[PDB]
Amino acid sequence: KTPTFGKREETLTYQTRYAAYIIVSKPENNTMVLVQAPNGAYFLPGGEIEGTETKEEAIHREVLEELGISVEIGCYLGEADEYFYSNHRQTAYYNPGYFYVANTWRQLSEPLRTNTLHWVAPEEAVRLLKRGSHRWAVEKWLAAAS
Repeated sequence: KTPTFGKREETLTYQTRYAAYIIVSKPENNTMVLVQAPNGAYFLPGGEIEGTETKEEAIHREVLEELGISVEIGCYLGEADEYFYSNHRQTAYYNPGYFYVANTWRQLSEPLRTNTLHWVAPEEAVRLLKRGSHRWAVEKWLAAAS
């Protein structure tokens, strides 16, 4: 029932790590920002929850590090899960993701800068995003009216 994405390997044992992501949009020109890794993969802003962080605290840390922004976290879109293999970790991960919308945000600094930032149309984000869980979040947000 929980939207689930990613080819999982029946051979490997998956470790669980939780993640939180947020849609950060520029309503005035109908764009939203994506973070593109050095390897070329596009992601929503956010990431794996660390230490004793809440989902929201992980978001606050990530958008500062990646985007140089603060956010006012708004709507909770829901959970979408991702199965993947981390090459650098050499570890298979089960990744419950918790997806949110920023109501508003503020530019505070430059990003803390191996990734590149791309402001794109939401429909273009859907075409660029690496993960089915991320595409799911954008499509849900697109369908969510006032």
